Amino acid sequence: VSPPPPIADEPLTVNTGIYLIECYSLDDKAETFKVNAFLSLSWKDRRLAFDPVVRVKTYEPEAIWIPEIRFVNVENARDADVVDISVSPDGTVQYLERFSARVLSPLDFRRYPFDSQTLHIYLIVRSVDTRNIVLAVDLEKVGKNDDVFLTGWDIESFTAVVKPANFALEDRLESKLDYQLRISRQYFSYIPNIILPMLFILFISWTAFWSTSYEANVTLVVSTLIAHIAFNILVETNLPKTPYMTYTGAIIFMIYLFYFVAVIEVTVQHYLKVESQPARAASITRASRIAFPVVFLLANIILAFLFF
Amino acid sequence: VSPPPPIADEPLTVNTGIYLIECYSLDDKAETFKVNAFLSLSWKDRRLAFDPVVRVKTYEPEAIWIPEIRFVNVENARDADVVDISVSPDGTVQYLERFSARVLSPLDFRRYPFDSQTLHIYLIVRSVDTRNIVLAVDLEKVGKNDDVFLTGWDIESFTAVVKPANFALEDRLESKLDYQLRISRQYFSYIPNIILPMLFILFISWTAFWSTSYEANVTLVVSTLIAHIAFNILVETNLPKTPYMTYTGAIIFMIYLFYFVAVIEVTVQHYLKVESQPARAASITRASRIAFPVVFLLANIILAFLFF
Amino acid sequence: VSPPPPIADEPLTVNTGIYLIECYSLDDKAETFKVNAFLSLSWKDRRLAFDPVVRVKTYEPEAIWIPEIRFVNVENARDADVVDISVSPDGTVQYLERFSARVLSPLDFRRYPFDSQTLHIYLIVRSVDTRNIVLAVDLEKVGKNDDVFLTGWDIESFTAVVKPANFALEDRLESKLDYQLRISRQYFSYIPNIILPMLFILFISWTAFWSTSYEANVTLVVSTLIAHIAFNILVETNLPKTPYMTYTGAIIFMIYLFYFVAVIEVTVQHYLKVESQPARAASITRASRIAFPVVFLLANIILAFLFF
Amino acid sequence: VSPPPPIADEPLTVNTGIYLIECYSLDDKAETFKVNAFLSLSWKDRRLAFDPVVRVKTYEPEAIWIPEIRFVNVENARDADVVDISVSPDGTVQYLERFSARVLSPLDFRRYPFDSQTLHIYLIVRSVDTRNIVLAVDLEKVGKNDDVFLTGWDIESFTAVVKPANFALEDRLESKLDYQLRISRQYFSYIPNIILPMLFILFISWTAFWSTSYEANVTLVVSTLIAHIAFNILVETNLPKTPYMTYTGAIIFMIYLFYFVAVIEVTVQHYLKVESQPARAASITRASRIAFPVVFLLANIILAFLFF
Amino acid sequence: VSPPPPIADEPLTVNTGIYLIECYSLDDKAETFKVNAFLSLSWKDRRLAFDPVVRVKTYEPEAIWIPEIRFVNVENARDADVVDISVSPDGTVQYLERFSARVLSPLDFRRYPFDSQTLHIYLIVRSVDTRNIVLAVDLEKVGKNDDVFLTGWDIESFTAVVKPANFALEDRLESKLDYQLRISRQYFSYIPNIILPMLFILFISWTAFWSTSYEANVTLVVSTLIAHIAFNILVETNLPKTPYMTYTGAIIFMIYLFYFVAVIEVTVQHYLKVESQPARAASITRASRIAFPVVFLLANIILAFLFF
Repeated sequence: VSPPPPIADEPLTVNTGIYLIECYSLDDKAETFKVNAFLSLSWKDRRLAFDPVVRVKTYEPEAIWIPEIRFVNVENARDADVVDISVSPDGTVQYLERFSARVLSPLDFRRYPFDSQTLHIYLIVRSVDTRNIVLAVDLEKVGKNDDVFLTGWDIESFTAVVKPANFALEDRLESKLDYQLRISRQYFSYIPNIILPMLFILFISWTAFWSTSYEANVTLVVSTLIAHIAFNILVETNLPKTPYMTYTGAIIFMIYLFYFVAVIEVTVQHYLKVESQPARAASITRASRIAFPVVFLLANIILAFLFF
Repeated sequence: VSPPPPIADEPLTVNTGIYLIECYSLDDKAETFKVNAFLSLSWKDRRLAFDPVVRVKTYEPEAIWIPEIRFVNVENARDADVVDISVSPDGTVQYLERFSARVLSPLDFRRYPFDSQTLHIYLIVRSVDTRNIVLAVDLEKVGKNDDVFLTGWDIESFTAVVKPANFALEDRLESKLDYQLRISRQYFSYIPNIILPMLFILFISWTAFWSTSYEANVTLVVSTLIAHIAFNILVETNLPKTPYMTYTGAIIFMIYLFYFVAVIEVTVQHYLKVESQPARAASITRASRIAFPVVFLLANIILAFLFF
Repeated sequence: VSPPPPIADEPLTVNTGIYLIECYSLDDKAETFKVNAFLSLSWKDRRLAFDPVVRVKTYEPEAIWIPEIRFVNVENARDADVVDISVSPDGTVQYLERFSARVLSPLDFRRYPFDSQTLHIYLIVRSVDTRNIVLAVDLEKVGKNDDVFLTGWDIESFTAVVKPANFALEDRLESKLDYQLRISRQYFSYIPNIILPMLFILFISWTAFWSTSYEANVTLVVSTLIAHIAFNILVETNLPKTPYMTYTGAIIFMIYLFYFVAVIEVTVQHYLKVESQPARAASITRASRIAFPVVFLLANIILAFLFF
Repeated sequence: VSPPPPIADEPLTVNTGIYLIECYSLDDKAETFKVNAFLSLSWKDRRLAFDPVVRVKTYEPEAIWIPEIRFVNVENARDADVVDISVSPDGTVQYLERFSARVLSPLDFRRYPFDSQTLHIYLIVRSVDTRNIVLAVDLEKVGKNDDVFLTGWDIESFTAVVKPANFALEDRLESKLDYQLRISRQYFSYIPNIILPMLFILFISWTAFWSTSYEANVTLVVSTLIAHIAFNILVETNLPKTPYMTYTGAIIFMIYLFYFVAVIEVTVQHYLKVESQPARAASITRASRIAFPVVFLLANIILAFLFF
Repeated sequence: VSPPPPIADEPLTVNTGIYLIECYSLDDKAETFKVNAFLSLSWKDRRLAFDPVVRVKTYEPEAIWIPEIRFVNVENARDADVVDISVSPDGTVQYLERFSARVLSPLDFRRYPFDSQTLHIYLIVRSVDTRNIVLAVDLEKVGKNDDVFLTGWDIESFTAVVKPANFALEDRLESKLDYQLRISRQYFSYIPNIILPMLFILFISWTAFWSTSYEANVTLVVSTLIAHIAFNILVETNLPKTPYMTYTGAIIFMIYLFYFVAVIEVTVQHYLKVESQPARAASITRASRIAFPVVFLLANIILAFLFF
């Protein structure tokens, strides 16, 4: 079946939209999120006018020519299924189908608990006799209401824009259509799960500055280092790979450095106290009591400024 | 093959049911549970009357028109197989098939050991010449007897109701059918596996309030913190992702906070006892002995009230 | 192709069997074990008699009607392939095929190291003109010789019985065929891997009853608790989910309780010894030396009686 | 298409071979290794003689009859693709295809770092008019050159032999063909990764025999037990399931037993030294210094003899 | 459809290229990386000349003969889809398709944080009437712009060369085409995540050379060994299998050896200090203070020289 003949006044501007249904899978490490949503198309063509002698008409999927719409960014062609084709008697085709696919949106965990991500879908079509203006979207058919699913994100925006980019070959003048879904993580879940316990263990380490027993100080600091490594093991099963950097990955390095400095300070204090310099050891101890929380706050503020 | 012609008195009300067979897979993190069950349809159509010149008749799956029934919430179209079609001589079609699919029911682990979940299946059909009343269910063909499988849930209810909701496009007046399976976790397995050992380790930590040795107190409290983090590592392999909150996830935070407060109290007691205030240190120690279990019980009751 | 016409004396009793080849995959958590075995069918039909003017005849899989045999309990229809069809000149069809599928047998880890499981396969067929007696098995074509594979089980029995159970719809009088494979775990591998080291760590904890140093006692008991949690982490990667209970899962809880009681006893002994009651502390210590192994043996015997 | 007619002098002896390309996947726990290799067949048939009026001829895969060659041991039928069919003018067919499949070779980790395994492939064919002698292999077309891939094995032998074994039904006289690939692990990688650090931690434990401090001895031995359990956790992610036994799995049990005996010795020494028997305690301590390395060497030699 | 007839002057030299789109999956342990890219072909053939009585022409994928191009190194045949065929009126075919497949490039983690890898793609074609010169590449259609994806690599080179290698059978004179993509890891992410914390824990261990307390020294060194094993557990989830060797895997062994030597030195110092040799113990202690960092630097330089 060939596309309907044009009037040559303008290329066939097919209206398209995608109503999200279930963006269920979020493979952060694989940078692939899997969705099973619905896509709706509406375009003008010659059909049953029924002005003389209705309500709605429905043909078969293999009868009417449907424009070939494909996603640039998928592991494989979308697992789709034609749901409802409406040949409106005023004259148009309304083709609604249900597709499921992996979308291949590269997440960016530069600021992991407080990240704002943008899922991307790129639409392309082929040209047979004339170009296509598929990017014309009514912005009314798109949108998922909500569900409290394993996706703990809050949806901010669903902008859809025409972004003509350079193709792999660029043989034709085809322009892809951009669906950008900007979402924000609900970070409250992570404050008592990844952030607060780490600070608690760090403060347990710091409680070694109010003690004079070198052996108890060593127990506190090194057992706290072990506890922090174990808690990092616990946390990193939740975190993605992140082979570049992270805000919460630099706080962990800061905490490692602070354990190192705490060990150094405890050793220095004990060396001074054994070398018969109790006054200097006490001065260093009190300075550490004041300084370690202060330096930690300063480092956290500096890291927040660097990342945010 | 076209649907049988109607009398125009009422739309074709096809009776449907699903008899659960094996809801074997429960991917909590993926929020997908996989089932391989049977679906039965019964509807009126013209066929062999056999009033003159039986028992049962059976046609081929590709011969009789079967209504297109699809699931709203699946990763892919159900992997089905026609099992038995019965063209009853009194006149009807009884189409029983075996399908297997992922159902995409978002679990809700707000109260993980004591959760009551509701698995959801949505049914939709297409319209060719007249609407359909598929939601008419006899409620007799549905139901799985039981099996002591890896599913440790106790089935409470299997309500099936007609829930006309807004579709993605809502071009037609199609109404989906709701299958809701309300089940409850058997929580007894978790009391001696996730709950009691954590309390045992916490009480081991608290046994540091009956001691005067600061170094032994530090050993108890910090080694117990390490043990609690290791036990949390052990537990979280069983738990799902839960990127929002949890009842058992807030008890863990409470236990972390209690370890922090225990360390603070031990340090305060040692500081007072070294600063030549044994009376105040002993008073704080006895108050802690009384208070820590009491505050833990109060916090647990408050959390239970907040979550239940 | 239609089934061969009957004599109406008796329904077509097709003989069936399955010769196991490789039951390679055992997904205990998923409760699915994957096998790639052979199935053989033998039944009477009209064919080349060759009494006048052999040895064997072979037709094409798409030529002869083969009864539709399906498995009740599979994720998807078996990935089969026709291997050899023998139209014996005396008159019969011998259809041997190689199928691979997941079998969906729910394991039961109530007694994990010493469990005896029963893998189940259910066979069903469709009826076109007359019923079928597929359950008639010669019990001679079934059976795998052996292999020392990743399956560490010892095969006990391969009983095959006719078990007419209620179907999902029960429209026809079809009766399924039961293949039950009863196997037993070789538990010797687990005694030096899951059982003996746990007892060794527990006894290391108990060696704190032969000491008077409270701080060394705390080190022994709490570091042993940490070691036991780490060993439980090591073990549970081997174990399945078991969301209900386990014999080896209740021994772990008993060991947790014994660590708790050991900490309590050590704290009581130190409190008495500090409160100037060395005689009572020594009496409690000696009683603990005698009692802890005795109570552990009694608890283990009680648990064995409860589970076995 | 039917097989070419025979001369009845001998059955059609088709020459076969498989040239390994990428045996990339080695799922030790699943006992399945996945390979994507090439298979070549050569057999005599009537074709273009071209003695009057060449170089080579090529037909279509669906035109020439190719013998049905299947693998006994695969999860599913090989994912193959016809690559090159050469109808040599002297008269023969040379059919080379690229197949990828899981091979289902049960590994045997009785001696894990020093194991020598034998990957197995079984070939079977069907008979239509005459038997087949497929087992006739030239042994020249087989073989992979090499690659330094994730397979850290050194290939020893590629023996291919005719092994007529009892089939599942044995209706015909078909004989399978055996491809056995004997390979050996490069064990050097494991000496500094699984073996040497464990010995280092054990010796750290033994350094408690040169000390008189019971509390420091307890710290050494029990913290070393914790370290050994953590290192076992680290190692076992690399190791397969091994539900039967292992050489490196019995060394771990020996090390657990040695930690138990070390704790027992330390407790005995402290009990004697507290009970006012310093001479006996020192004698036991020196005997332990001499004996523990000696007994460990003896146990390792005994285990090596038992396993090798 | 047959390939277009040749002029016999030269074999059909089809120009080919692949424009990378998403090399998203990098299964280091499996040694398979999955890409969904575009491939473009351009070749001369007889078609619409349109010199008398254009712009572009497009046929159907099943109409024009397209050369059979296959990848030597894939798990399965590429999941491709024809995108755009351009029959240029000057006379040529430009066939652009989108394929997704696993590429089977064996990574080489001899120097894990600082590795430079070379992903390999091998192209082969079949011969029907004449040979092919597919290796003729314009080097202009290839190339991915960039994306900050889960791939943390920096692309260095995209060399494409003709590498005629020995085939599995080498029946024809076919020559494969080599696509080599040389990339380099961005190692900065790993310095504060795998390298610096390990050094921090090692230095914490070394702080035991500035102390005289044997029990505190044991606490430092053995608790630091536990911390290092836990951190190795944390790191190895990121690392691949590496069953041969590694630069970062030999630093870990060096650190294990240094913990062993630190324990030995502490034990020697305590033995000398107890055996009434404080001068020798102090001399060994100071020599260790100087030597351990020096020997560690020397060992690291030696390892870097050996690996780089």
